[PDB]
Amino acid sequence: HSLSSEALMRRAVSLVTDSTSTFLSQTTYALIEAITEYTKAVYTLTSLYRQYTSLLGKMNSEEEDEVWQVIIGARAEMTSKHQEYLKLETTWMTAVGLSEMAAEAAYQTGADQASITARNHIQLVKLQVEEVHQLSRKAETKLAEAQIEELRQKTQE
Amino acid sequence: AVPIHSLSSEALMRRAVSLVTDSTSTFLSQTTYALIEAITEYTKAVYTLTSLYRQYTSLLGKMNSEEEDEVWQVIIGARAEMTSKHQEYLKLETTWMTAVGLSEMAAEAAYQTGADQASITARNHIQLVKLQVEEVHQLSRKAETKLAEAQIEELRQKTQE
Amino acid sequence: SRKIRKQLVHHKQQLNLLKAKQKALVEQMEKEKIQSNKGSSYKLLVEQAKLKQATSKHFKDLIRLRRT
Amino acid sequence: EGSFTSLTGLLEVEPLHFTCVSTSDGTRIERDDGLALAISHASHFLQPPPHQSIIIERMHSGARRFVTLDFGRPILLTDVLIPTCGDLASLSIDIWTLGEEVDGRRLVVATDISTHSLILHDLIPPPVCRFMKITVIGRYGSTNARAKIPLGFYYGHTYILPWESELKNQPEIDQHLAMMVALQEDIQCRYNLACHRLETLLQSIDLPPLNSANNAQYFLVEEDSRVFSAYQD
Amino acid sequence: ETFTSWPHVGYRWAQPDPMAQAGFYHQPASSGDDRAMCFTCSVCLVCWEPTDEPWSEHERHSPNCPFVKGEHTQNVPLSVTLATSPAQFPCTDGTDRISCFGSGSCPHFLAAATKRGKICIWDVSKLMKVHLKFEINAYDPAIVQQLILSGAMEVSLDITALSILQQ
Amino acid sequence: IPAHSLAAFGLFLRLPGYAEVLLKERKHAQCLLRLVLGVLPTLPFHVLRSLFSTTPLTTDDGVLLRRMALEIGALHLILVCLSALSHHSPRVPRLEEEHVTCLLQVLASYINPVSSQNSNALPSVLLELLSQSCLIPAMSSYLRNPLYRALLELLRAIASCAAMVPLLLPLQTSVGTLLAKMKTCVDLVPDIQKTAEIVYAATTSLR
Ligand SMILES: [Zn+2]
Repeated sequence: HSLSSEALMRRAVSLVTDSTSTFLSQTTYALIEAITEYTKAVYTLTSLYRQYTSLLGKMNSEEEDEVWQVIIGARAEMTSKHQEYLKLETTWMTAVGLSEMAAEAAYQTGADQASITARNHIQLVKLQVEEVHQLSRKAETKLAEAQIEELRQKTQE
Repeated sequence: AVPIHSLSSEALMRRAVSLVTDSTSTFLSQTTYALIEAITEYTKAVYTLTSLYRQYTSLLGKMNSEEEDEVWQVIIGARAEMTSKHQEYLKLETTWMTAVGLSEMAAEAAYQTGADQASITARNHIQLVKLQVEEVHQLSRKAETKLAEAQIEELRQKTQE
Repeated sequence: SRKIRKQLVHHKQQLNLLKAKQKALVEQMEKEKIQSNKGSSYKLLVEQAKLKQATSKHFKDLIRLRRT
Repeated sequence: EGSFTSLTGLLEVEPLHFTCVSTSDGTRIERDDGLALAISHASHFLQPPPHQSIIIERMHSGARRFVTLDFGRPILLTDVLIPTCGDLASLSIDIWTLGEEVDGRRLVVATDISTHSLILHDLIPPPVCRFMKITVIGRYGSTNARAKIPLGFYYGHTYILPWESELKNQPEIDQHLAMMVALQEDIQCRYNLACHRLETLLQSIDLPPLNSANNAQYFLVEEDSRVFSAYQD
Repeated sequence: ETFTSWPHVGYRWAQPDPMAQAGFYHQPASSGDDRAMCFTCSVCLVCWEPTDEPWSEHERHSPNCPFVKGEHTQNVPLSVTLATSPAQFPCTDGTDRISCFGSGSCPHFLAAATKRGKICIWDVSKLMKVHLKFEINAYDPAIVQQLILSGAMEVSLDITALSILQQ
Repeated sequence: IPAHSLAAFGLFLRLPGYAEVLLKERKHAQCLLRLVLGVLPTLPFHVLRSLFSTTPLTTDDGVLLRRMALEIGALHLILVCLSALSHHSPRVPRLEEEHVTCLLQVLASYINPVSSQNSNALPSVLLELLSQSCLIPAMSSYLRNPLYRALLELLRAIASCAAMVPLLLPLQTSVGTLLAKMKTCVDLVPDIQKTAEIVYAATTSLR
């Protein structure tokens, strides 16, 4: 069974089309997870800002200082979440390019089935990532609205 | 005596990228093999055609029309074999280009995840396979140059007779 | 003969390199097993299966090369 | 710098050389970077060994390590000094002459290594020993990163006197005194010739009109290094 | 009691009793393993050494242990059980009266003989346990020849004094 | 720098005419003297080798120097130095390699100065003392294995003087036959062959 050279590529490229699809799956999941965690944190800070707004003028200086310090610590938590967010989105972009050009390699080998499977996986991860991007952006917009209401009531009082 | 779990996302990166910097390295050297295999068999066909041109050229003027026709058909068949194998070779090298880029930007991913060791291993492997591929390339061009010299000397003696 | 030898060495060089991948695969099965992150284990079992197919195909090539 | 008065009277106690005989798991010791023959050997006996240190491979909260050191002979120990090691919790030091459980006795269990160096000056009465036992324990929450732990310099009397012998094959005092006197005379000739060459070296310095501003300007040349070496000798 | 399968009984400090005193038990992942876990904090340790002091190892690997801190835990010392040990009957039935008892040059064991010939010797130095439980047979050939030298045969024996002798 | 060469140098400079050949190289002699007061280890024997070579047995100076060497015991010192360097005990009735080579060269120059009435020019006291030293077992052990050329020079030197020929006989494989087989195994070549033939001729003449 002296294998030709074409069957070696047709079998070989399936390795990377499954492996960069594995990287694309783990980056996509972890990015979705980090987005969801950051979205939950943003919703929590949004709730804190609304509660702080609703409590304005009903607390003394010490309680205002305590709630402000909690908000500052939550801001630092957002900064760390945003840093891991940017690194995760960077690695997911790198994985997207990895699986795209890997499936291109599968196309040029004639092993089109592994290529199309990788392709469908790229579109699936792109839609899932963009979906949870939209959810994160909605949470950020709600946080901005809560902050604007907080500033308006603080200035009003 | 000595001592004998919500994993963060960065460990998941180091794990996920370690899955790929090795398997792209796998398919990297598998491309390096298949490409070398074509560069070897096509070189075998080229050297076969070079030898055919050497015996045909040395025997020029000593054969009849039928013998010249059979030798020329063998030469044509060897030309078609080397041409078709070279056409496969071009697509093999076209694929090893992509495998190189796959391992390079996989090592970029590994550097992006903190798994520097997988990145350096992948890159050093890219340079190693690049050296091996360029070596067999230079062997292929050497045999092509030898074939070109044999064709020009065949044409020269054929013109002389 | 030299070429066939080269790919024999290459398959031996990659089969242990995927055996280590199986080891890391089992490690990651264990690590995400304790924390019930439901959607993780599905894609991790897909990871296990894909690497199993890569493992089996390399063994079949390991056999077929020695045939030649 | 005020605390530097902790070690006094260091002239009367000679430096002692060190030999590494035992170490522990994940721990190592490194060096930080015929009358004439007997005189040279005796002079080399009275020399300070270069700086050496312990490097630990694996540190944890409570990293327990054990080392043994030998001087090669029962020698009086009179002064100790452990340099500051801010990454360790505590140490203990025990010494013996013949056996760990034969004549081993505890000397110090010091838990103040991280903040200040260990100083214990003018050991009274001066014990004699040849083997030394060290037990150290790492600080809690220790970062697992390599660091140096210098041993410091240890001083005592290698040659023992009859009354120092009676606490716990000694050559007679007269011949030992004679050969150290010979070493003193030889070092006197060497000191005179070396200092004399230093004098000729400093006399080999061309002196322009005195502008000490230029003298300070010379700080910011091979001459400085050679005068430094000559002064060192 | 958990340290029955301890492979390091011959060690100096890794003896079953001092490391049980520190509040640890043998729970090895495999037979012959020296793995042990604490009954209060459950810190796990392996690859023990003959120089490993129980209190020192427990304090170093678990300074937060209430046992290490001296704080009141649920520990039950053996002395409490010893001072409240319910009297063990010399026989399983618990009906035969005790004719005699005592000890000799080896009082680590306590012997109690009944009127029916059943004698139980306890290991009263250690935890209360049955060490020897037996019955004296009066038809012993040594006893038979001793009685023959005194002058169907009927022989009855009653123990009036007990003593345990050792070198 | 081994101490034995420096210690032997102090005795070596006692011989008249030692300083005359010592002062040929001023820098190394000054450095050696500086090391004495408080390449270098080769010189204490290299100067002696030069002095032995320059002073032949055909003149009274060479034989007087050799008998003073016997009288003061320099040969016993060099033999025990060779014994310590080669880990070989006497027949009781990388620096080390270069040291052994220089010592063998000194011995060769002492026996035959020209190699670098001559039979009775060396007294048989040297013969009986050299019958007790470590030269024969050490040379035998080294035969079974720069230095090789020095050893061949030592062989032609030890065979040149008649009074010194009898120590070539083993106390039962002859040295000439052993040298012939190792020479054939090795086959620099012409010198080895010529010295082997000379040694064989000397052994046959003695026998
Ligand atoms: Zn505990």
